[PDB]
Amino acid sequence: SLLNVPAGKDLPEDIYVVIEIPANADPIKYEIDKESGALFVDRFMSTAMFYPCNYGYINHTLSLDGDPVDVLVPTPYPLQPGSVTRCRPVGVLKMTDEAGEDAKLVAVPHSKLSKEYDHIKDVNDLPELLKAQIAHFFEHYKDLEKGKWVKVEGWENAEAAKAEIVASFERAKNK
Amino acid sequence: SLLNVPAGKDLPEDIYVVIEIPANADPIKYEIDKESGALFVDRFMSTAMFYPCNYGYINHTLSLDGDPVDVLVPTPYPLQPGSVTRCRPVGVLKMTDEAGEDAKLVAVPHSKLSKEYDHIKDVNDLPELLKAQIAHFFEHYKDLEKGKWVKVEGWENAEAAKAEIVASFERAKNK
Amino acid sequence: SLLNVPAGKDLPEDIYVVIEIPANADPIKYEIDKESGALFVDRFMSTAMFYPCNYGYINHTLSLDGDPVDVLVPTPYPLQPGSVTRCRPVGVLKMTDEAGEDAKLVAVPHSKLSKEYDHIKDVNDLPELLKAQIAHFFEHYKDLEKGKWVKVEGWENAEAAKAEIVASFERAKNK
Amino acid sequence: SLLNVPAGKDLPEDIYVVIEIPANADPIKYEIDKESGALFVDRFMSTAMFYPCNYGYINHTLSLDGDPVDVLVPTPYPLQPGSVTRCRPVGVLKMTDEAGEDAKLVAVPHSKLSKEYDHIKDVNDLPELLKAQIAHFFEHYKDLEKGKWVKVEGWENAEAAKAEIVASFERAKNK
Amino acid sequence: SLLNVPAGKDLPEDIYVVIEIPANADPIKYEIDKESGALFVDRFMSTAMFYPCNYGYINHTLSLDGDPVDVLVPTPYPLQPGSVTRCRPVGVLKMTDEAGEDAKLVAVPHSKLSKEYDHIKDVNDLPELLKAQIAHFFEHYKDLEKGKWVKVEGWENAEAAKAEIVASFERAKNK
Amino acid sequence: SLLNVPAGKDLPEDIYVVIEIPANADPIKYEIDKESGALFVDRFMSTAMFYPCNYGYINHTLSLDGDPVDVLVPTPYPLQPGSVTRCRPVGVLKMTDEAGEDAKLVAVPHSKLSKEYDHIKDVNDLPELLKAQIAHFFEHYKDLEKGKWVKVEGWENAEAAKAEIVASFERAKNK
Ligand SMILES: [Cl-]
Ligand SMILES: [Cl-]
Ligand SMILES: [Cl-]
Ligand SMILES: [Cl-]
Ligand SMILES: [Cl-]
Ligand SMILES: [Cl-]
Ligand SMILES: [Cl-]
Ligand SMILES: [Cl-]
Ligand SMILES: [Cl-]
Ligand SMILES: [Cl-]
Ligand SMILES: [Cl-]
Ligand SMILES: [Cl-]
Ligand SMILES: [F-]
Ligand SMILES: [F-]
Ligand SMILES: [F-]
Ligand SMILES: [F-]
Ligand SMILES: [F-]
Ligand SMILES: [F-]
Ligand SMILES: [Mg+2]
Ligand SMILES: [Mg+2]
Ligand SMILES: [Mg+2]
Ligand SMILES: [Mg+2]
Ligand SMILES: [Mg+2]
Ligand SMILES: [Mg+2]
Ligand SMILES: [Mg+2]
Ligand SMILES: [Mg+2]
Ligand SMILES: [Mg+2]
Ligand SMILES: [Mg+2]
Ligand SMILES: [Mg+2]
Ligand SMILES: [Mg+2]
Ligand SMILES: [Mg+2]
Ligand SMILES: [Mg+2]
Ligand SMILES: [Mg+2]
Ligand SMILES: [Mg+2]
Ligand SMILES: [Mg+2]
Ligand SMILES: [Mg+2]
Ligand SMILES: [Mg+2]
Ligand SMILES: [Mg+2]
Ligand SMILES: [Mg+2]
Ligand SMILES: [Mg+2]
Ligand SMILES: [Mg+2]
Ligand SMILES: [Mg+2]
Ligand code: NA
Ligand code: NA
Ligand code: NA
Ligand code: NA
Ligand code: NA
Ligand code: NA
Ligand code: NA
Ligand code: NA
Ligand code: NA
Ligand code: NA
Ligand code: NA
Ligand code: NA
Repeated sequence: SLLNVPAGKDLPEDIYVVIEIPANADPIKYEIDKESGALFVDRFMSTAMFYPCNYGYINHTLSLDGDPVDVLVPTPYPLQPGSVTRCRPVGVLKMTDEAGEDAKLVAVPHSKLSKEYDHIKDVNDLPELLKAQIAHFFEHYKDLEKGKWVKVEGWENAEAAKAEIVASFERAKNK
Repeated sequence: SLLNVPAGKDLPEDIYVVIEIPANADPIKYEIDKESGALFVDRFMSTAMFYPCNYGYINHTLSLDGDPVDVLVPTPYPLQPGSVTRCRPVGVLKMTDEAGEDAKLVAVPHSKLSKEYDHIKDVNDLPELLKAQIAHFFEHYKDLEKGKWVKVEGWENAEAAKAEIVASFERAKNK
Repeated sequence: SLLNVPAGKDLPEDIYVVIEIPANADPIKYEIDKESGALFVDRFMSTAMFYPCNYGYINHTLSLDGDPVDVLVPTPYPLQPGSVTRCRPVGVLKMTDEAGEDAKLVAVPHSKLSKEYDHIKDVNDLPELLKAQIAHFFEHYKDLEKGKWVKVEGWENAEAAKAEIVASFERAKNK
Repeated sequence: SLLNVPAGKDLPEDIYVVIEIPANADPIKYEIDKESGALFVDRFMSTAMFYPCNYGYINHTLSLDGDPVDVLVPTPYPLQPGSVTRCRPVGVLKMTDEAGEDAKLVAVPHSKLSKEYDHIKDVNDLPELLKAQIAHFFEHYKDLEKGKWVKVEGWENAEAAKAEIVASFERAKNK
Repeated sequence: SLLNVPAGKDLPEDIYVVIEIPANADPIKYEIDKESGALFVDRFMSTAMFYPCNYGYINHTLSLDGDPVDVLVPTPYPLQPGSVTRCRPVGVLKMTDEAGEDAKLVAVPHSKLSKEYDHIKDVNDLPELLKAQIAHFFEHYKDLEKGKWVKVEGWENAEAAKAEIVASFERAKNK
Repeated sequence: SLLNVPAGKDLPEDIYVVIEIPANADPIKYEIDKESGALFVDRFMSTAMFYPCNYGYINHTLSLDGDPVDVLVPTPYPLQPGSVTRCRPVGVLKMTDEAGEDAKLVAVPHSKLSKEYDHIKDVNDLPELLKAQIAHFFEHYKDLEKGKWVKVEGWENAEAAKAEIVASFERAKNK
């Protein structure tokens, strides 16, 4: 099952991300169901927005929104929902939503998958346009869903991302 | 596994549908294999037709064609094969095929996924064009497959759909 | 050429819309060039948004942004850029942008193309979700493009849409 | 303009086909407008069917339905609406519809474009499945459009196709 | 799980192939992970090439590259990654790569799925273009990945393919 | 017509490129016909390769292969065949093919369309992977077409690209 995938080969620098939503896809918000491992439709998004990157989570982690910690993974081509990608964290967008605090990690494909992202070492190496698109997306994607809301609080660096990974891996572990 | 998804949160009004074939897709007829939970290609359809809605089944049900009961789910965008959608039954197309009687339920995305279909309470609220397309599809999609055939017998309302769900949930339960 | 297509068979109730951008497409903002009739890339949109409907213009009209008046056309399936669709106006989103006032008409496929939209007679017959998505789109799609901006000013009815069509058809005519 | 493309390099064996509808596409029935050369939406098809091959016409020809003669062109990948393909006729499906008699030619990509279809010399060399799909399509695609109808009358060989081409090229020529 | 799918209904003539990569897809090289059954991104291919056919493996087999034996499956439409197709072997491209010897079987959809490939009995019945495309693909797809390499050694017939299947099914069985 | 588009707003630094083939598309080699302006299928490519970037030409130029000079344009999303993009030359891949010498320019979207490529000033600023993919593509895409061949001769800088543009604009001008 997708429930039995590790958090990573060597957390926090070498992680696996389970993809739920491909980059640039139709506005279907899929989420993996914890007990079955199946991809469920969480909702049909109301705004005419798309995720700027592939979107998923790190297995065996727990955030403060009651879900595994969330990751954006830029790739040259969109990934399949339910697939798993080896990546390296490079930054994090801090934010809270209606279900609790809910950081959005950015992790790039691992060097072994591709050399394309090897030059992205830290958050300042991400394209400004991409970071700005990601922030705008999270600021606005819930604008038409009553009872769903966001506070975006800014970008933090790879060490912050890594600290989040470690802390979420510790959370699910005695939870 | 997709074999461990419930029939629904509160059958028959609140169901889960496992999707096998997206709306408006290529003519590959996928079916979930009961023992592995995998998506198998059942066949390459011979007619140049597509399913008017996403197509799948309710887990832990049994129809008279030896398969779980079949459901059509209209959505704004096609769903992924193998994904699961929470829905609400609104009508049923009665029909029989070569493998035995084989009703085609229509269920719309649950209000929690989207408000888009909340106005569809019963079968008369479905668009006439959509119902007519669905009936035509089932009347003709097997026209070029020898030994596969259909008798479409007309549309019935949400209570009939719900009765079918309950009865199929009872069938698999002592089968 | 696409420059020689009429404004419509019987303006303002029966119009032709030249499509520039399909619904639910990649964020490439195409515009027809007036002198060549070719589809040019105006820009690569910076926000992660898509047009909720097909988007184009009525030929031989002139708005206050120096362009033909702009139209959104809902369809069951996205249209090809450069194609032309016969439609019927049903409402208008009033708004201004950096290039001047710039109304966004909504027109549905003509009955002769499809009966699907015949029940949409006026702006109140459009789905609330669709109208809300359209307004949100225009409110936010320029949020990351410096020097591009929007003031959305609300929805008006089919007669207002029709008055706009007539007035823009008169503008280009002694311009 | 697409109005100025020849009927072919050497009719009837070497023709050009202007494509209006790609194979396996969404059910949007495009038609080139004779006076503008633009692709217009003729209608949104009501049945859940797709064209088994790319579909278009031979320029500077005239059929008995008031339109240029119609051609199906099988290709390995769907063609773009408005593109032009060099082909070789191999057979014809005879049929009439509401607008008058309306043969459906089949022509394969010319050897110069690809060697893939060089083995298809005549109608008996077309796959049986493809011919059967084409006939079924034309038998049924108008089943839900009132006032549109078809009589399919069977397959004829490459010489018959070629005779049709010549005769339609003569028709438009003193018409 | 995809790990519990059989090698086939009646090996070697009747096999199941688990698909990892669809025909004509984006250059994402997916591989099923043996212990989780999940689809992992193995790498982002560096060359601008696509697989000429759907690509996957026979479960419960073991090749000399440490992986299940690899199969190409031509279909009329691309298959979903993670789906399973019943097929019949018709030939094999012999080759070695950096991970060891690594034959590429070709197997066509079983007659029960479609009659389309029933005329392909042996390797000489495959289109020359398709075989040539497959060989060229394997000759060149690793050209830009350092440390990945190929020696293509030519085509062999259905009996050779079948012998490979049997031998790989025996290998994993006491391994 | 696409024949009446300028070479550029201010050649050679500010050019327009007419797109014939989108990036990452199916292997249909379209070419604009000079006398009609229509997109014709030149051929169905035999290798399983795709263009790494959008591909087209500069109007009103003439190369030594008897065609307008050829340009690759990287974009975030593939462009429509027949569309026109404003760009800035940054480098050139020198090469000859069977029809004569045939340089492949690389030009990035103009700053006015997007700021994404503003950091690419010269050929050394292009990603190494992209340049390597482009060279490999041209080295191999004709490998299965008899009588079509290539000699790739290496990368040259933006000034070389610009000199090519100027010289081709002069060639068509007294030709
Ligand atoms: Cl773990
Ligand atoms: Cl930002
Ligand atoms: Cl249950
Ligand atoms: Cl009906
Ligand atoms: Cl007019
Ligand atoms: Cl609104
Ligand atoms: Cl002619
Ligand atoms: Cl037939
Ligand atoms: Cl087995
Ligand atoms: Cl070969
Ligand atoms: Cl010029
Ligand atoms: Cl290079
Ligand atoms: F989450
Ligand atoms: F079933
Ligand atoms: F405009
Ligand atoms: F016609
Ligand atoms: F392998
Ligand atoms: F060229
Ligand atoms: Mg959630
Ligand atoms: Mg999450
Ligand atoms: Mg959240
Ligand atoms: Mg979350
Ligand atoms: Mg079945
Ligand atoms: Mg079923
Ligand atoms: Mg059935
Ligand atoms: Mg059934
Ligand atoms: Mg503009
Ligand atoms: Mg406009
Ligand atoms: Mg504007
Ligand atoms: Mg405007
Ligand atoms: Mg017609
Ligand atoms: Mg016609
Ligand atoms: Mg007709
Ligand atoms: Mg006709
Ligand atoms: Mg491998
Ligand atoms: Mg393998
Ligand atoms: Mg290998
Ligand atoms: Mg292998
Ligand atoms: Mg050429
Ligand atoms: Mg060229
Ligand atoms: Mg060339
Ligand atoms: Mg050239
Ligand atoms: Na998309
Ligand atoms: Na909200
Ligand atoms: Na489709
Ligand atoms: Na049948
Ligand atoms: Na899209
Ligand atoms: Na702005
Ligand atoms: Na399609
Ligand atoms: Na009819
Ligand atoms: Na593809
Ligand atoms: Na290599
Ligand atoms: Na593609
Ligand atoms: Na060659």
